[PDB]
Amino acid sequence: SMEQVAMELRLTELTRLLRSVLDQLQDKDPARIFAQPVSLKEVPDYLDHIKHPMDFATMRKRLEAQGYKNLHEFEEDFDLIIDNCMKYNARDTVFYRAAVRLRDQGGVVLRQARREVDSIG
Repeated sequence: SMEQVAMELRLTELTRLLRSVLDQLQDKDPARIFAQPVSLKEVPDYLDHIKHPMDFATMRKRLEAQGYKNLHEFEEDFDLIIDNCMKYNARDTVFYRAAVRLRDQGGVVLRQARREVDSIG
């Protein structure tokens, strides 16, 4: 149907906007702490601690399959990156601190992304 195509075009355009958001957020992680999944070879107990691991590469795979239907879903995954790190790692660590800085800086980007998603529809 033509209605299905129109919904598909909206999903495609959201995907474009989320790709630009994702790029901007990942620039706020210049150390690349959150670039890839925590390795279970290197942190074998990780899944005993963290039930839903997340990282920027995993988000990018989902994004490229047009797997985020709305901004809320995308934000959920970004918050997992931050929140998982702040649980597993202590306050005095470079990891925790990186997460706090990513959260604070990413907040700015996400605030305007929400306006754009609502604005453009």
